[PDB]
Amino acid sequence: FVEMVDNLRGKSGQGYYVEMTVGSPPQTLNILVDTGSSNFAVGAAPHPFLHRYYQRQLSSTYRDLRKGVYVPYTQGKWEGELGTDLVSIPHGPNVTVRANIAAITESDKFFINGSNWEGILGLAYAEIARPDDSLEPFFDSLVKQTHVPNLFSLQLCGAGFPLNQSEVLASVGGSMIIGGIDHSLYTGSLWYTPIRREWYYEVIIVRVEINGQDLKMDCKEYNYDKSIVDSGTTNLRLPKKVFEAAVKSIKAASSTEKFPDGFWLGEQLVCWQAGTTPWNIFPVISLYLMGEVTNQSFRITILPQQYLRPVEDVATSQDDCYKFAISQSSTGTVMGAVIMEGFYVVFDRARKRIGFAVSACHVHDEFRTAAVEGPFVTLDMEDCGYN
Amino acid sequence: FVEMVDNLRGKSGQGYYVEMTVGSPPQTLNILVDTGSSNFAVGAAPHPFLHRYYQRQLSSTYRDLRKGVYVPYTQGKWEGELGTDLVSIPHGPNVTVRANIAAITESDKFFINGSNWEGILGLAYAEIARPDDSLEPFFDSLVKQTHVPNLFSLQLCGAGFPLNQSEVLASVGGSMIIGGIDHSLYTGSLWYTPIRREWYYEVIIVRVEINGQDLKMDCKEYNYDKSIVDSGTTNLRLPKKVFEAAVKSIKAASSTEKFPDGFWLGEQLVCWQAGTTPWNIFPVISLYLMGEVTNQSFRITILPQQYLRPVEDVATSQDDCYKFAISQSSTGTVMGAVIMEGFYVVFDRARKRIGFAVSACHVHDEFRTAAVEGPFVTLDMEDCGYN
Ligand SMILES: CCCCN(CCCC)C(=O)n1cc(C(=O)N[C@@H](Cc2ccccc2)[C@H](O)CNCc2cccc(OC)c2)c2ccccc21
Ligand SMILES: CCCCN(CCCC)C(=O)n1cc(C(=O)N[C@@H](Cc2ccccc2)[C@H](O)CNCc2cccc(OC)c2)c2ccccc21
Repeated sequence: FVEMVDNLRGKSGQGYYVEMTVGSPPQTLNILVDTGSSNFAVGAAPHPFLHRYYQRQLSSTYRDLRKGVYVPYTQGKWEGELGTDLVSIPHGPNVTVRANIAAITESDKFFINGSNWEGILGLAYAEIARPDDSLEPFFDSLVKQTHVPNLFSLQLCGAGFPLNQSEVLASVGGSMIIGGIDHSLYTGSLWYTPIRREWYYEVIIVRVEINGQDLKMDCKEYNYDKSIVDSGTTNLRLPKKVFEAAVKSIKAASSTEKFPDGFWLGEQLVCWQAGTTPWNIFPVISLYLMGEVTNQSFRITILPQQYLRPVEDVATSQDDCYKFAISQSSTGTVMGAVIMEGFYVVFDRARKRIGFAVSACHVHDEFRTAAVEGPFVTLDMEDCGYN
Repeated sequence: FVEMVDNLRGKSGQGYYVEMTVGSPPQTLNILVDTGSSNFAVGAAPHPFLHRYYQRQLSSTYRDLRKGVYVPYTQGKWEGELGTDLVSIPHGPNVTVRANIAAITESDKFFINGSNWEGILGLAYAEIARPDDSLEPFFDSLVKQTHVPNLFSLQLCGAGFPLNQSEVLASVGGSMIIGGIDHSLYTGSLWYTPIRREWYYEVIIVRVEINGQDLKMDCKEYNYDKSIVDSGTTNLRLPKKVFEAAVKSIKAASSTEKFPDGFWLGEQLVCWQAGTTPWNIFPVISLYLMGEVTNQSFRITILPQQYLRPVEDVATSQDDCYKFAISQSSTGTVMGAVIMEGFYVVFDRARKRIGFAVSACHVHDEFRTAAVEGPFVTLDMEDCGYN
């Protein structure tokens, strides 16, 4: 799938996007890849943060569905006007699809200045599409209309350091492989966890460790009220009780150096003299995921190089600065971009499962690496899902 | 080397021993395998803790050297009379060696009640032999007088639970392979560290981690005043300053449970309800060793299953009990039997190097194993050796 390798750009703090064309003649637009939603939507009117937008009047193939749409996310919201049009992915499969598009006319805290994207590709299922599940999501339209296999995979590549505006524009941010799996994008074995339900890409976490030490909570707490894989969110997000336990444990493991509460709240930077970030004092985090095989599970292990998010030192120093990229959630677990950056993630819709492998572009040091390991057969399991 | 596999019995707390015969006709004795000394010595007079001893007057091949010898160890001492005799290892190479033998006539806190051994095989070099370096150690005599390659390897197998008298006699304690390497005794790769100087089996430790966290001391402190591989000592022994830093870090990592001072002093047991030992709260310990290749190193990693030594309860019960098998040293680092139990150790005298690989018989759990891993290149390791 060489043609699709390196087709993504961006970073965890602002999102990863793919180039698309909409309309006739083709209007080129950069589109955020979002596994956490199901609407395909584009800026359709001038906006301070957009350098371009969808011009419906200029497309001969535009079809007006004569219907409004409102989409509130956990963060940000927009409203628009529904329609269909011809859509392609220049560095995806050689196909053109007629797909639903929400033309965004109003928005609040949705578009991000300097992110270089103008729309969003919701890759999850119809169940969570707005206004309702009759609005067929882009990926469903793609599979139905073409011969593309019903799956995709994502390699999100974090740099491990801050990238400026021109650097983000000039670098490869990863790969979206539409209709397949590329073996150059990972190392070792691909382990699969079942998609619990086809709405979000929902999964079940059966155990959590901090440096090998069991959080020791009822596994239901890890999936309260769901656990999702979500490329349109920066952080790992955890239910209140899990978050407090994880933070307490991470503070304890890294207790040789003390940090502001603002840091653990994910808002304040911590900085170290150039090169001196003490990675070794911060623990690894293992999330155990339900296996395909009964009574079986595997684990994914992430480093502080994943959960400490590199940010710019704007001061007159050469310091290396980071934000704590774990946050509290009131809507269940969210495995956001900083986690996905550790792994090659296969969204095997056909077989209703999600694959994880160590990413060929994950950030690490010579002492530790991210890992995907199994099987584990002694885990108290079965009822870890929430109802 | 099928004939030599499973030729050891014993336990870390009392020592691992091999069967030998001395004299003509052969007198069968059990002999402690000791990489930490260089004198071959046997009980040669009645002692409360010996069920058998060397009777020189019944050996037609006995030669009396008319010279006394006194050997003080870190713990225990003995005095005896020097001579030579024919020696064999029934479950070793098919050879007969004429070797020096100290006939022990007086001892103090050396022989161990219920250990089932009656002498000691010092496997280290002449430099540390008593009365002096002209008393050729057994292994040297073996190599000189036979075609046996100048190499031996040890797999010490800890049970992971306590062994009563009956069990330890009926249980296999591991393997001493004389003249080679058995590939069935380890998994993964064998990694080699240089023998710094042929006296003890002296090595150089460049870095110490507790759960991936650097102890952060100058590497000289790890090797003050030497670091040795020593099967004739139960515990990992550490220089005062390293021991204090290690214990503080082990305490911190395991702080969810609190233990008496006497536990950390290695003096008193801690007990848990049967099967509930919380392995996961205790950290792993990695020791990085100097590689053969310049500015390159590797690491060996042990579990609490190695550094917590299983012991019988003082008030017999079904509880699982352990002592902390790490002690303070004033004579440098000692990699004792509890460390060696994690690994297949190759004493490659011919190439002046020691090989480590994960032991096929090491105690672990479903979540963690002992490891031998490398290479590592970012480590500053210049004056790590002490002079
Ligand atoms: C790409 C990373 C950019 C950084 N960013 C935005 C800026 C924050 C200052 C950020 O990290 N966050 C992005 C969040 C978020 O809500 N993202 C949604 C998509 C999106 C992408 C880009 C911008 C806005 C939104 C996603 O679809 C929700 N999935 C579950 C869901 C929930 C409800 C309805 C629904 O369906 C209609 C699906 C978010 C949440 C909490 C904290 C930080 C968050
Ligand atoms: C299998 C161990 C059973 C338990 N045991 C004994 C009972 C403790 C109360 C125990 O753990 N310890 C055994 C120690 C020890 O000194 N062992 C020597 C051999 C031996 C085997 C069996 C019995 C006694 C002795 C070894 O040769 C020293 N090497 C360096 C060295 C030093 C000096 C001279 C020298 O050469 C002339 C070599 C020891 C030391 C400190 C703590 C615990 C120790």
